[PDB]
Amino acid sequence: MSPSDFLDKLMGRTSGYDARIRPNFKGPPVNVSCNIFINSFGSIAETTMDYRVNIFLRQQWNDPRLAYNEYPDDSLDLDPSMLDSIWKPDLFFANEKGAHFHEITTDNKLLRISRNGNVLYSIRITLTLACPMDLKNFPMDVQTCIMQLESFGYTMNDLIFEWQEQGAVQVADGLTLPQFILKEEKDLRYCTKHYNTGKFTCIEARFHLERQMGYYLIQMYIPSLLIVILSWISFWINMDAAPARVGLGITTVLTMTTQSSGSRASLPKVSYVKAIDIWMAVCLLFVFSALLEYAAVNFVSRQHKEMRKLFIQRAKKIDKISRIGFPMAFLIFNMFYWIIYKI
Amino acid sequence: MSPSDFLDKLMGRTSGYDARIRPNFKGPPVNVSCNIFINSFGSIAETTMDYRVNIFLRQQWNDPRLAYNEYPDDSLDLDPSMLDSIWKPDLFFANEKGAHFHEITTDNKLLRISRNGNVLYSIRITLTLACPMDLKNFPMDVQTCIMQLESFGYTMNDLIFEWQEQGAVQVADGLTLPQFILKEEKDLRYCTKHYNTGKFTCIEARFHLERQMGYYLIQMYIPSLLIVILSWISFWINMDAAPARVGLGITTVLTMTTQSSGSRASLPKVSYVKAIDIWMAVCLLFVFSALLEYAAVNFVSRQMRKLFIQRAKKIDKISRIGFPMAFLIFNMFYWIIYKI
Amino acid sequence: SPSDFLDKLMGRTSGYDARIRPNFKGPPVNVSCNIFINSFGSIAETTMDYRVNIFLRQQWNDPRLAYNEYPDDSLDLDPSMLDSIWKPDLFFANEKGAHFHEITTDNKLLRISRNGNVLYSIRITLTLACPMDLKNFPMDVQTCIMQLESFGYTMNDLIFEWQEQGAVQVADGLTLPQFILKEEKDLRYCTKHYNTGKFTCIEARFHLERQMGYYLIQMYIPSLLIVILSWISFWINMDAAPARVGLGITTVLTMTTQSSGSRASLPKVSYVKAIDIWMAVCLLFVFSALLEYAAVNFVSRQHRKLFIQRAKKIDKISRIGFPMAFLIFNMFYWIIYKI
Amino acid sequence: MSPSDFLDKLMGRTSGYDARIRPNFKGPPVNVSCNIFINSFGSIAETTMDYRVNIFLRQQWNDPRLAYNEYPDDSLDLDPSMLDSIWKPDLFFANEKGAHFHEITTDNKLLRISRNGNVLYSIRITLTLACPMDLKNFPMDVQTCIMQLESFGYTMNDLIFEWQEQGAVQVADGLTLPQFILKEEKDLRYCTKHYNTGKFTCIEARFHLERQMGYYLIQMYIPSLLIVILSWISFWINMDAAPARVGLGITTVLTMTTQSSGSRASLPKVSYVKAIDIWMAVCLLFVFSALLEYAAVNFVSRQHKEMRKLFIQRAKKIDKISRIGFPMAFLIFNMFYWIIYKI
Amino acid sequence: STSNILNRLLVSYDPRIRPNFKGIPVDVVVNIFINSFGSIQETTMDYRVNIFLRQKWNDPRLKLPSDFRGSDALTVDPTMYKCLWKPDLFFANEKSANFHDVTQENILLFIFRDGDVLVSMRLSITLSCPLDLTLFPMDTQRCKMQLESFGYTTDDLRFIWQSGDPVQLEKIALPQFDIKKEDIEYGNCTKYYKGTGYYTCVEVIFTLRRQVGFYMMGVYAPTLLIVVLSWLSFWINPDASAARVPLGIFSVLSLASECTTLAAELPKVSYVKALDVWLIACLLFGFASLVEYAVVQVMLNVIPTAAKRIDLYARALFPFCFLFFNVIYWSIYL
Ligand SMILES: *[C@@H]1O[C@H](CO)[C@@H](O)[C@H](O)[C@H]1NC(C)=O
Ligand SMILES: *[C@@H]1O[C@H](CO)[C@@H](O)[C@H](O)[C@H]1NC(C)=O
Ligand SMILES: *[C@@H]1O[C@H](CO)[C@@H](O)[C@H](O)[C@H]1NC(C)=O
Ligand SMILES: CCCCCCCCCCC
Ligand SMILES: CCCCCCCCCCC
Ligand SMILES: CCCCCCCCCCC
Ligand SMILES: CCCCCCCCCCC
Ligand SMILES: CCCCCCCCCCC
Ligand SMILES: CCCCCCCCCCC
Ligand SMILES: CCCCCCCCCCC
Ligand SMILES: CCCCCCCCCCC
Ligand SMILES: CCCCCCCCCCC
Ligand SMILES: CCCCCCCCCCC
Ligand SMILES: CCCCCCCCCC
Ligand SMILES: CCCCCCCCC
Ligand SMILES: CCCCCCCCC
Ligand SMILES: CCCCCCCCC
Ligand SMILES: CCCCCCCCC
Ligand SMILES: CCCCCCCCC
Ligand SMILES: CCCCCCCCC
Ligand SMILES: CCCCCCCCC
Ligand SMILES: CCCCCCCCC
Ligand SMILES: CCCCCCCCC
Ligand SMILES: CCCCCCC
Ligand SMILES: CCCCCCC
Ligand SMILES: CCCCCCC
Ligand SMILES: CCCCCCC
Ligand SMILES: CCCCCC
Ligand SMILES: CCCCCC
Ligand SMILES: CCCCCC
Ligand SMILES: CCCCCC
Ligand SMILES: CCCCCC
Ligand SMILES: CCCCCC
Ligand SMILES: CCCCCC
Ligand SMILES: [Cl-]
Ligand SMILES: [Cl-]
Repeated sequence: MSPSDFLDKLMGRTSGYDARIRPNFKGPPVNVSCNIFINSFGSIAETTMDYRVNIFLRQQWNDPRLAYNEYPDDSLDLDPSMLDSIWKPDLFFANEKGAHFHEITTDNKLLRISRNGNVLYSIRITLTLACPMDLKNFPMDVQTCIMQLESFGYTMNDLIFEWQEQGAVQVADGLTLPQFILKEEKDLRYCTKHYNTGKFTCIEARFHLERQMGYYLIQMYIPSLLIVILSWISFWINMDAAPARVGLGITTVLTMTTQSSGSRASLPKVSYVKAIDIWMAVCLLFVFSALLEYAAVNFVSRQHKEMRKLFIQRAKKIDKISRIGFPMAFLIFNMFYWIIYKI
Repeated sequence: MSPSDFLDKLMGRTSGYDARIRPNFKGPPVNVSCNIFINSFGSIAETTMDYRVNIFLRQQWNDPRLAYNEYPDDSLDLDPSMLDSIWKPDLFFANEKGAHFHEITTDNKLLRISRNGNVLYSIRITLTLACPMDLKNFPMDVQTCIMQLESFGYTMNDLIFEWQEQGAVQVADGLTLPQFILKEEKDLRYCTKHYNTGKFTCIEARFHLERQMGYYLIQMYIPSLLIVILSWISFWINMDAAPARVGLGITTVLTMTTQSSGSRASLPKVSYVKAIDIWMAVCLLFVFSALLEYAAVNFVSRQMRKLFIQRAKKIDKISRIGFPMAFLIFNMFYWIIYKI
Repeated sequence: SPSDFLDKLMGRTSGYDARIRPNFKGPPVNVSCNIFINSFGSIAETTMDYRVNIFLRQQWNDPRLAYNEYPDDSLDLDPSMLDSIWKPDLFFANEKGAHFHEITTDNKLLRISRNGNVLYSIRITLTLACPMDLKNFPMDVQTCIMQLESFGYTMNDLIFEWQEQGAVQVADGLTLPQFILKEEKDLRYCTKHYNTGKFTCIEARFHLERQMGYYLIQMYIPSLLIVILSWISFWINMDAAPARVGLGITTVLTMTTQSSGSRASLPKVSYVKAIDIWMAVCLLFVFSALLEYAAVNFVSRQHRKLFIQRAKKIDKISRIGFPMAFLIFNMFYWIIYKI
Repeated sequence: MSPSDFLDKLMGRTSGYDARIRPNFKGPPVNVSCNIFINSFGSIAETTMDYRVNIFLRQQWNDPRLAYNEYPDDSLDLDPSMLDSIWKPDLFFANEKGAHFHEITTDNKLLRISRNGNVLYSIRITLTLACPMDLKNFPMDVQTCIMQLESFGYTMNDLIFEWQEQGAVQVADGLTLPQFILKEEKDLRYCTKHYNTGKFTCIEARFHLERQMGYYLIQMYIPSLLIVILSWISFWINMDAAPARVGLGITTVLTMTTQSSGSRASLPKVSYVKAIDIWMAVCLLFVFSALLEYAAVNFVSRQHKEMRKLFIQRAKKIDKISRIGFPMAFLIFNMFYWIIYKI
Repeated sequence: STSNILNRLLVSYDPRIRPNFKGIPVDVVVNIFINSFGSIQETTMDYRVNIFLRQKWNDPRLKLPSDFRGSDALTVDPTMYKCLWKPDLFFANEKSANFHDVTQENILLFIFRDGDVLVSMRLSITLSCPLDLTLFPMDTQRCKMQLESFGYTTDDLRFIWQSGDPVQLEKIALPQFDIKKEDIEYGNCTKYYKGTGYYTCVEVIFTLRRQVGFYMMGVYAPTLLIVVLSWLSFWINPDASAARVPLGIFSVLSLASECTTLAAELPKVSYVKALDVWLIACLLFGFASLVEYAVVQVMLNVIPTAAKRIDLYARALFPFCFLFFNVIYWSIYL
């Protein structure tokens, strides 16, 4: 049978087939149903704003010139070396940012021709696609990263890209991700870019990404709450214990600032304010204000001995009002923060 | 007698051999026996979920078209240049994530053909495979990283992969790794992907990895116990040395805070709660509880009415033996739930 | 057929030469080249570089390639035959590394019109380099440029020129960390003068501004709070020696650890930045507060009540002196770096 | 006579020379005398367990088919472009872990053929070789990193590798390394591998490495000693200054803890305990025991009054015995540590 | 017909034969135009650099025939460059390099009537130079760019720098170094390998100095004022133990924390440095202050109470010793 000789007879020098002429030339455009299969979705970074994927991109189209009827076998597998000399859609990724094929022990390409000219073309690609990311609400952000497929030399009247009806974009088994959770739902919006030359076909898929909260929650939020509670505790000690209260306040503020330093060391480097910087700043302001109010109490107390006992009663009243003002104000701030950053 | 010319006569333009048609075409599937030889296992990162290996991948199969009888020698080595013109199985790793060959002073490939058609195809690859990591219990986890060998353009009725009878996956001499120790047992599991286009053959090997409990134990757990015992030391002092008690409590809580902060860089950058974070949070909570207990004692004692002083003494006596017992209960729950 | 029409128009059977510029030994061949920034970012202070993706395209007349027999208005081409046609030798003077894109096809395009005009659009990824001066780090404004220049042609053979309108364009609202790319971007006209003649040059300047919210909060606010805490240490009685010493030394320690933790996030540079001055001055103020407490303690103890009166007067005169000094420093620091 | 034309006549289509067959076929094994010349030894890393070198690998052997006497020139150079037409040994590195050639303005390969048939073949390579490292005694370790040269497809009876008689490995000029010093004497082990298929030739050269105790011995060690001496200073204080003693002890604890925390950034990322972790743990334990003994003496003293001054005398006795007990224990620990990690 | 003349000129030409095969050695003039001086990676001892390499020599076999005139220069394709003979020039100390291909093979070739050939190309070579990190904050580094032949001895190939302008760097703005002029000399630094004869080599030396403003303001001044604060405890009354112990111990803690945090920001090499010596000396001074307070306390605990005399001694002993050490340190390290 010799399919290679049959392939040469069907297309080649003695066939008249041209590798640079699209099927149905000077006529209707040729639709290319392309469906992807994500195999490894990871390496999401904030410094360069990109992510890496592995795709089993397979695309199909009809070629009446390649259609045959004499050969008994329906499918004719074709090697990449001869695949170099067959017409293929000029597909490219609009935000590839860098990509390469895989050629381990064999080229990772597969082309088969059906009886009625249908062609299946599946290849393995690795892409460091780029998606802009916003960190206005860092610990509780929802991120969306997309990939776009477009023609490069064919307008809307020549090449058209359409997703499959069922299972256009699939995912592998229970692959994990650090600092992210890939949403099981991934809508497939349609695309179209109207350039100056004309209309180019384009399709995109959106991968919704959630962010984990346990580690950030514990390590950052909880010690801040404990330090703020200690700063509150600084109110219950006696007024005369000046070294004790000064040490407690200043050590709480040092603990807050070293927690902030550790966070900044372990946080993504971004110049605009995130949602955890607000929390750290507010906790620092709270402990600073507690130390300031202790200083005010001490100054009020000192002038009594240097009026009789009137100033002492005033200092006690300040302590009593503060011991209930601080927790309620902090609770109001916490309620507002969690309402505004969750709802 | 001119082995190159003999091989050209055996297979080539004049012999009619085809490099795109599998042996035993439109017939029984051709078996492949491939045995891996790990040469360098390392570079395990929990950030991108990948690890790098070196492999002496050698795969054998029988090709009747390559059988010869006139040549006297039993074997016949082949240069890679003409190796580029012979049928080879398209064995691709299902999670290769990137790789490349080796071409130092010569292509690192070898192909020899026996008299009966059996051919050995040993090559050198440097894979960086990908394996998901489960870090729920970080310091005491047992990861399982695997590699998969599968065909690409052939189904189960044409190409079937299988390991050797013994010693399919082998390892080199006593190579070492940081933060891991490779298990001497590596089961050779069997896989098969039932795609819509048919059944593609699959073989996989699982490498068991256990994390060492060394540096982590000492310099992440011991200081926490020391700081908690220092907080108990703060417990062991009277209620009138207020500057001393306050300073001891605040300095212990600051020491716990800086101990937690410093280890943040060493630990992997993950966002779900690990076993180590639970321990650090519990130790910080213990220190905070000790300081709060002292605050309550001071409030009551600063609150004849010596019974209040008697009640402060009772609180101190209770907390003398309450915190150690609670810490022991926590330490007996934690290690039992995370190790057994 | 269009496929072999290219061979008929140029090639073995036509006599066209692919190594000779059009209008040979005559007027220079103008090349109207315009770029399209597709992805701007990856700016690093360690290597003084940035990375872009460019849809570089350029037109130039070619009477040799001009045709009139073929009915079709346009005539596309593939890279295989594109490798055998004259193209301008356009290279970036500060590329520092480059590579094409070859995913599923070569990312190149070439079509020829009837009049001879040729379009040539390619997709490139350039890791260009620009020197960035961080003298005023939190309030800097960078200016990074790219230089398109010929290599083997003088200005009598090849001349570049930006498009009359929309020469440099930007994609949708891409976001960078630590930088906001200004919408305005001037297009200067460089020209290098060598001993062998004049080589063509064209440049586009990308003005960059740095956001300062996170820097402002996480560095300036704690330092100001620690200074206020030092003033609180001022606002205490003289006999409270343990409390005052502890407060002063712990404020000093807090400033030191704040600076130490801040040194990791900031770029590693060897000359003084505008934030190092602020941190050093705040630390100096805390040290001066501790020194003032030491002086008042030495004067008060020492020894009639005039010495204790002198210590009280020292506290009275330093209670409001430090706030005025800090306000003056703040006003002279923000004026000199924002105006 | 053009040497290029002479070489084309000697090996070519009309020459009969086969480049795919070893010299002395079905005869004695061919010996290769290869010597390396290290040019840039460095970039040693512990995360990937590898190091990088630049080697002027030159290997000499005899090819009887290259014998010529008509040409009067003693030496006959060969252009690097036509290296495919001459038989070369398939020398490969068993633990290369990756490498590449150099092609700056010309292929960095040389080949000249002597009159009697001797062949010289010098190339420039850049190997990122890999060597396991043991860090049980980190600040005083002695690493042993090696490189292995082996044949790939040829057994022991066909290809034999032997080092040059003198100067087999020659280090370059006074190049330095970070955190290491390369010993000027290196042994030349005669490796060999015995696989099932037969014996494959193998030759290895071992490089002995010595760590420096400099920056380490200063920063990781002297501050800990100073903190311990400060703790003994805390010992030498009156028992009445309870806040002073508590503060001095807890701060020394804080200083040791932050020293241990900060030191980890520079230290290698290793799970098993090193020789410096023991020192840090012992110093922390010493400071903790100091604070514990202070707590004990304070509790004993407070038992008096709170039955005569015998309790005060007992507390004083605890101080007197601790003042001299603990420094001697520290000296004993220091002697044992340095003896066990240096002898 | 500029292709036909060069084709006929290259007919019956052997690329493997150098000009003057049995004659005098060929002379090659080398020019370098540095575009960007890459950042030095002190961890792996290397520095990238992007250069314009221009080498010119003479080839009698490339004499332009009298029938064809063209112009004073002739150009051969940067894809047909392999037809003519090119010198085997490589950088001795380099460890990683590559050409540049942005739109074309950016190699320039000129052939003149008299026979001179001009070759221009782009490179991004990552050279290597051993760096001495002793006296780290105020050191000075020198790095080489040795160009060396690989296959020809001095009897066949020779490299000489262009008399006018060997290197023409214009603007670099290094993040941690600076230079404007470099030693274009040492060009005749010839390396000889025994058993192969003299090998030609041309060497240029770049002198790199490190700016010290950040280290002077970021470490030295804070550490000095911390030492001043450590002294400050001498003037407080001896009875104020609870006020003088915290000052010294927190000064020591601040010094230790600053040293530990500055670690991993300095280059990670294991040997003594000027900054390390300064930090350890300041830590020792704080330690000595605390020990002096301990001596005062033990002396304190009719008794003569000879502790104020110890304080009087210390008040003039500590600043004087620190100033003497500082003078010695600067005089020996600067
Ligand atoms: C799909 O392609 C065919 C030609 O192959 C064309 O006739 C038809 O109009 C196209 N329809 C779509 C879906 O665009
Ligand atoms: C290009 O510009 C030159 C002047 O520099 C002019 O002489 C010429 O006619 C213009 N057109 C072309 C493409 O030659
Ligand atoms: C350089 O030194 C060599 C001798 O080793 C020789 O070429 C000559 O004396 C010197 N000058 C030049 C230009 O080569
Ligand atoms: C949060 C700071 C409070 C400062 C003290 C305010 C006192 C107000 C009442 C004065 C009679
Ligand atoms: C920022 C320090 C504030 C100290 C207290 C000031 C009180 C002023 C009002 C007194 C009646
Ligand atoms: C945001 C912190 C508020 C602390 C309490 C302030 C009380 C001020 C009024 C006292 C009479
Ligand atoms: C911070 C050093 C202080 C030294 C003592 C100064 C004394 C000044 C007053 C003298 C009458
Ligand atoms: C650095 C603060 C200095 C404050 C003034 C001190 C004056 C001391 C002498 C008083 C007679
Ligand atoms: C329009 C720019 C304004 C910059 C800030 C000016 C601040 C002036 C007051 C400083 C105390
Ligand atoms: C903290 C170091 C103590 C050293 C010994 C001091 C002894 C002082 C008394 C001498 C009679
Ligand atoms: C870890 C230090 C132990 C010091 C000795 C304590 C003795 C306690 C019992 C006294 C009767
Ligand atoms: C490489 C020369 C080292 C000389 C000795 C330096 C000693 C520094 C520490 C002094 C206390
Ligand atoms: C305490 C004196 C500090 C300055 C010493 C300067 C020494 C001379 C330096 C010359 C560059
Ligand atoms: C500009 C960011 C606003 C975040 C939500 C509101 C926070 C209120 C804090 C009191
Ligand atoms: C998802 C957050 C879980 C936090 C658990 C804290 C347990 C403390 C003992
Ligand atoms: C103490 C305030 C808690 C607020 C929780 C909000 C949860 C929203 C889903
Ligand atoms: C851990 C804190 C316990 C507080 C108990 C207070 C009892 C008051 C009667
Ligand atoms: C999966 C979460 C387990 C949390 C266990 C907490 C045990 C506390 C003693
Ligand atoms: C009190 C903790 C005991 C932990 C025992 C662990 C045993 C593991 C085999
Ligand atoms: C933050 C401003 C404080 C102003 C204090 C003024 C005191 C005057 C006696
Ligand atoms: C490190 C152990 C403590 C020193 C021994 C003596 C302790 C007092 C009996
Ligand atoms: C460790 C410093 C001791 C200084 C003693 C000075 C004695 C002066 C009489
Ligand atoms: C009374 C003045 C004593 C000064 C001693 C100076 C010692 C310098 C080493
Ligand atoms: C009342 C004294 C004011 C001093 C101001 C100094 C800047
Ligand atoms: C360029 C120098 C600026 C000094 C500012 C001092 C506040
Ligand atoms: C190698 C010599 C070590 C001596 C140690 C003395 C404590
Ligand atoms: C700042 C040093 C002052 C010394 C005073 C000695 C009387
Ligand atoms: C949104 C800005 C908050 C600043 C708090 C100090
Ligand atoms: C008296 C209660 C005041 C609360 C302010 C938030
Ligand atoms: C850790 C010691 C506890 C003692 C209780 C009596
Ligand atoms: C974006 C400006 C933030 C200011 C916070 C004080
Ligand atoms: C804390 C120690 C108590 C010892 C009682 C005998
Ligand atoms: C070079 C600047 C030095 C500044 C010292 C305060
Ligand atoms: C440290 C010196 C002490 C001298 C006692 C007379
Ligand atoms: Cl304190
Ligand atoms: Cl820190």
